[PDB]
Amino acid sequence: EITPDLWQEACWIVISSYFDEKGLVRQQLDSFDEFIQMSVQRIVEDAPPIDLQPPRYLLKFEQIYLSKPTHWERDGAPSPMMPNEARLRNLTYSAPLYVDITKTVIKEGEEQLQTQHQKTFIGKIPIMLRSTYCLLNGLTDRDLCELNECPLDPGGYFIINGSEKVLIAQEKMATNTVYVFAKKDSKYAYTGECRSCLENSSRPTSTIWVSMLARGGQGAKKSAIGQRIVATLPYIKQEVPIIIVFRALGFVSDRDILEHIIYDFEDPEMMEMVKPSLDEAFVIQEQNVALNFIGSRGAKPGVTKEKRIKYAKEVLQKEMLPHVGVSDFCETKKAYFLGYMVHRLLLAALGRRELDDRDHYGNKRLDLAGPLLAFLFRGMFKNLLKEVRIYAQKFIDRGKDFNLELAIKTRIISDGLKYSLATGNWGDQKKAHQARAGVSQVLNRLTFASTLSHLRRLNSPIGRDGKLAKPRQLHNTLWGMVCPAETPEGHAVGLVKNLALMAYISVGSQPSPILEFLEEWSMENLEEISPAAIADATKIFVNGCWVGIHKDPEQLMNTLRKLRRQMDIIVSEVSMIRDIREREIRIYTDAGRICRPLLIVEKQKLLLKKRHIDQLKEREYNNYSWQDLVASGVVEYIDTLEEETVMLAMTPDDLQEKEVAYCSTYTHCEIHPSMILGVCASIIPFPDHNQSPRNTYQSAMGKQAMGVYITNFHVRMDTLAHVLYYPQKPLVTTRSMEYLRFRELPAGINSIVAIASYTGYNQEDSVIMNRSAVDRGFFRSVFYRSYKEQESKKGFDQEEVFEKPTRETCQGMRHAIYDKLDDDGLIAPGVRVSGDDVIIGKTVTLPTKRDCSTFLRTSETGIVDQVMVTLNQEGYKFCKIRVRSVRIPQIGDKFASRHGQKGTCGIQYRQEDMPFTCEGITPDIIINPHAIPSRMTIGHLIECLQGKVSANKGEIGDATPFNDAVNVQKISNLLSDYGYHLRGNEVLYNGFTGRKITSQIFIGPTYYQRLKHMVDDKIHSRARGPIQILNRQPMEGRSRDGGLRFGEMERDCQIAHGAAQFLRERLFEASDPYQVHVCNLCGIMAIANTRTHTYECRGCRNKTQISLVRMPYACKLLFQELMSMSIAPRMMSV
Amino acid sequence: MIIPVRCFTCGKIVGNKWEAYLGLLQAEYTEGDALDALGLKRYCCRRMLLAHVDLIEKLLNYAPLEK
Amino acid sequence: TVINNWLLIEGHTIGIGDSIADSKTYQDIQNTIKKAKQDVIEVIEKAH
Amino acid sequence: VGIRFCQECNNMLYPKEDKENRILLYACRNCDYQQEADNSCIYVNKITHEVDELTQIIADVSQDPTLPRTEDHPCQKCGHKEAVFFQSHSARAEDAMRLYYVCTAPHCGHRWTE
Amino acid sequence: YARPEWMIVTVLPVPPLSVRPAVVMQGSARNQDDLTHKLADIVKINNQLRRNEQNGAAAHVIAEDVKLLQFHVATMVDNELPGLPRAMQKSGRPLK
DNA sequence: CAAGTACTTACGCCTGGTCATT
RNA sequence: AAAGACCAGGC
Ligand SMILES: [Zn+2]
Ligand SMILES: [Zn+2]
Ligand SMILES: [Zn+2]
Ligand SMILES: [Zn+2]
Repeated sequence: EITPDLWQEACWIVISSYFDEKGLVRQQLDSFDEFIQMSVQRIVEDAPPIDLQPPRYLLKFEQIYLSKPTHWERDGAPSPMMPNEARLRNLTYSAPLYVDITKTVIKEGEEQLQTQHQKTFIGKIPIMLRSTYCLLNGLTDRDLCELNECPLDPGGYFIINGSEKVLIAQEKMATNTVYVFAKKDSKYAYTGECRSCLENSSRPTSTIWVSMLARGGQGAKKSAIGQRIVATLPYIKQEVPIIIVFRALGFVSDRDILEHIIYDFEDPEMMEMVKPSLDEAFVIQEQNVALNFIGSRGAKPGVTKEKRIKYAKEVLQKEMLPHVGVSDFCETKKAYFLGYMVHRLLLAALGRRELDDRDHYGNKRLDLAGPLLAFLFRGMFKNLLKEVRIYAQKFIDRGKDFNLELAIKTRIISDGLKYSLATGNWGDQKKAHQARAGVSQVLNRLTFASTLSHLRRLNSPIGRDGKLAKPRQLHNTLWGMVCPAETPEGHAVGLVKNLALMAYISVGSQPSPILEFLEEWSMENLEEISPAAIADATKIFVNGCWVGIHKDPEQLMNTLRKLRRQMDIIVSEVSMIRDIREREIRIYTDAGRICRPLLIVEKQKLLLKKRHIDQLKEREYNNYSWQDLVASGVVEYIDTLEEETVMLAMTPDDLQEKEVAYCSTYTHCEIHPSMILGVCASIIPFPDHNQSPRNTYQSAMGKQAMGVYITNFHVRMDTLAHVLYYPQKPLVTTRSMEYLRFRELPAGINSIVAIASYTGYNQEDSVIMNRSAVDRGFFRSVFYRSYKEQESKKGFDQEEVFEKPTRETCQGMRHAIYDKLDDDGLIAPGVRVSGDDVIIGKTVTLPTKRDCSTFLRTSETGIVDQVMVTLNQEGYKFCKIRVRSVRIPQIGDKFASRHGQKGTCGIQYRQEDMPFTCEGITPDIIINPHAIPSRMTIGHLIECLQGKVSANKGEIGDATPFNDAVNVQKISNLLSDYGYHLRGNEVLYNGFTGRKITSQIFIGPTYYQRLKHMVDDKIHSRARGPIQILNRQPMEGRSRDGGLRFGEMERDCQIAHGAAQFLRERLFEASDPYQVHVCNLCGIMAIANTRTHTYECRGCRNKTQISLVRMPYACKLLFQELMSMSIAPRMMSV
Repeated sequence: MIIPVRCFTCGKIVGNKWEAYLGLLQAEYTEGDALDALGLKRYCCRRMLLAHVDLIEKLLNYAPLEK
Repeated sequence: TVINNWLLIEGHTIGIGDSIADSKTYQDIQNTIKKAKQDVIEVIEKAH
Repeated sequence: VGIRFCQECNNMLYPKEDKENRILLYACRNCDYQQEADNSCIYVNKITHEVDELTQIIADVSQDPTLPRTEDHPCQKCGHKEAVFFQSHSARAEDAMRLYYVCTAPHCGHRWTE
Repeated sequence: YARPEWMIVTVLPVPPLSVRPAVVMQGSARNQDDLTHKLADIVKINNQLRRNEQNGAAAHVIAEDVKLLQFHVATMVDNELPGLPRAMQKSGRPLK
């Protein structure tokens, strides 16, 4: 009834069930669906009603209605909007939002009239692709292909103005928790901070600090090891001693304050630690005087006592710790939580608690598209209400009437969401600089693996310029949640991370059932318990708010786990943690937690019996899925901070069984340890043998590999579309690749790689590519480039039009050839367009005409594939032209293995020149033997061995990381069984001379992938081209015919050479040369009319003593810019 | 995407051996036996048929530009 | 030039055969690692 | 050593001298409460902090799955073989590596160091 | 070379067109440089102040005109100024 | 004459796409 | 088309 020695198929059966039900882009879709179904409604309803005044007006928004996406044309007729139409026409895949409004007008006539404005349109929310609201939801593959969408396309991206935008999950410190940190040299020794948000209902966060004021005293009060706890409240300019804060809540007696702070007075150490804080506040002894003490230190002290007291009470109740409560009588709960913070602080001060780890991932929450679009939507709805209230108020002074449809500006919601998703700056347009940037990037569609990696990405908001190493290091808590390998090199290393395969981000659940169950199933609330009984009882936290105490904690955890396993009161994404050593229990239903599914271990055996695998093997025509497996109490989601109280077995067959015992209390087991690796790192064959940096380099390189990025590339007119000719699925595969759909959309091809030093053209990292293979279609690719042009009417008589310019009708012209354009100004497909040739004929009627047609990029020489005409959003004519250029692999192109072995094609020998085996297998790619040994990439070698054994045998070998049944010796024996050397070597013959090579070369079929970096997209030459308008120096860039930069390090190098003349040529003659006339009496440049030869210097009436100075135009601009700052840089030549 | 005629490493035609490969695999044989029955002795040729992905079937599911 | 054109005759490689040792050396390496583990276990026990 | 509270206002009692009687009196400052004292020790500054860790340890840590357990060391009270052992896990651990054992089975809760 | 009284800006040197380019927009419009816009603001506030001084003003409108003019001169010279609002273009973007 | 504060600086080069404003 | 910002990437 168990799974021994059959485990390898069982774990992969359950993993396949997971990825069949959940999918790879589930976090995005679920976050957005929760946003639309729940967050939008909650935000609109929770917004305060509009109250206007004299008659009274009340406006209330009741319920939302998000329709499916539609496109309102010029005529205004609704029409369903397929996503491909959004991409092609540069539209926005958005769906309108209607809200029912009730307007109650009170005219003081004892009869108020209620008018209902039904289904009021207020904006258009962009709809995530393949969300529950997309028109692509629930459609079969045939239906999607009828809609020209690729069934493999994950979804999870919005479409804004035609582009595809992916919302990156943004990290944030976990709110509603107490974290005790220690600053390095601050005036505070230990600081407990709590970021408090009222169930994300309102406000971003209103944090609270409780610090301990170092060791240095305040003159005559601190004479011990460091004391005087102080509290930094929100909206208070300076710090407030904590005892004053406690007394401000109505707890006058120091015994009551201590009871809230210290839970057992039988521990004198904590009392000795808190006594000087009491001594500080001995002076203040009443509630009102304490509130005044707080208030007088606020943003602006009140003139009178009453105003100061009211402001202090408002700060204490509303903003200081709002998650515990914001409704009046909640002062006792706030006192208990503030005492908890001080108690954590005192624990850290005495040393009984570890200071909370900074980068501990249980302290981090990921905002997916749900919370982020909620954060923007709350602001935009606040703005819509503000504008409607402004309109009503300015219309009610007249006292005539008021209309909601006129008053509501739909542009607010529509354009705010559109801008935030498009530009990436998260917030209002007016506050772009203060806004977060880098969220909502463009979904890169070079390779399928790149699309998946972009849809599953996490972004630490910390600035990339930080020099501190700690926030970039791989924390231990990332195990199974974030790929240990995938992280971009450069200054964004460790801060842009990618999800592990099994990671799921909690979507959110309202914690009403958990509170109800706890109240019904024993538990004592903080109001109805004597403070002396709290020392020996556990503290139950739900979403961080302290809900009460419990006497029998073990039974509570057992019962709660039972409920979560059977999924009745507790949903599967809710985490429950029992901090045993600290007598705490934390239950989290908060959205943003990162969890992974782990098998449940009871006693010393899995709950995953043979029946479950039996029903999953019959997954079809049995309606057994992952959700049935989870609902049967077999698998359980474990988030990062419950993983601390979980003892995990890596594999069952080796750890559960009795041996010399290491741990006999396992609580969960891992499905397969290969799910720690993320999407782009799971393509690595035998990754456990490589050096880890090589795995990171491959993770970076796989997104840059080349292949069929989506099966409907024919319909999508996208810029920079590389499509490989003959992709091949790897012969040394990893099982994870079955779920990334890498077999269906391969990016690469298997090459008979020889690790040999043939002619020295493979030295350093370069490779020698067989010219004959590249001749027969090896690694050949197509480079589709799309050009978009838009007719427009800008001025009154200023009109753009697509029409072929005649030789003499347009004043502005270029030396290009216009003969390829048809009557419509658009080249028909099939026309072989070379560089500088005109693509889309276009001209503007000047107030006769001025050409604005689109040329090609330099040195492309492509052939037109597809030319499309439509109407854009504004109804003008819109053209998109795609040119394909077959890019045969030449000797500048870049090729990379699946192990970080990268290199340019050094030279392309022909087949006869290539070395050959006794059979006739000449290597397609020869890589350098020197690449391997230092960087210790061994997945490459074992992958060549496994490729040879697999190609001979006929199956596709398994390269799953931790398999323990695929050793090198096993592969070697299987290879020797086929007539080859066990180590993969082969006796090779020199193609030039015919002789055997005295050293046997290691030849094997290795999966090599072509990269987007091609030399024809990197080669630039400059000789007297264009200049900038301002600097009069060569432009910036390859596209602008610009010039290479002679930076400061170059001039330092030249000075070291002692090369004055070459330095002068580079920084004077090669760049901007200029001549100015300078007066001799004053160094200020002089007016110089050269044709009249009348050189005059106003300011001294000088006309004869003038000298010509050759200086760079940059120096002339520097001098004039100084002169506009009143500095006079006189250039005296005497 | 479509079956590469003329195996890259050596040159033997493996462009007519894909439909036969599919039929042979569908009927009885293991992949190695099907490759042998097609006379692909050299493992470079076997890497063509064995590791190919017939994306042209996915491409053909889409409607044409013109009927 | 001359050394590369001789290397055309001689040749150079890298492969699995160069990263595998004799079974005796695998045994010696495993025994050394296990002896080190037993030493570190003894040191942990001594510190405890 | 600890803090003694007043009986009327429950605010802290500060030490004082009774000049006429020559005796240590804990006097209140929120009110006029005065109490005879018996400890004769206002302040204690244990800088060496030679604190035994057994008082802090809570017996519920016995039912922690993640902690290791030995059958070699039995409990001194009930003789139960299994015992969950762990290091200090707190301050002063940078120069202390002694193990602390908590006995298993419900209701024993014995704890000792070896 | 430098007297103290010269340091107080009594005449503001308007930089020539080269320092502040006027890019031609398709032969139809002309987009101005950031210094040109700041100079436009300086000219507006200076003309308003000169007109108010001619009229008589109210000795506090003169104060706000002088404050605005001094701000514009300084922000043309230095926009990084702490404790002062950063100059913005027509949209929200700090001036160079 | 100390204690307080604010200011300035933080690799080089290169490639592409996107967007708002002109 | 222009310089400004951002993003991704290469060494
Ligand atoms: Zn002069
Ligand atoms: Zn072949
Ligand atoms: Zn008293
Ligand atoms: Zn015991």
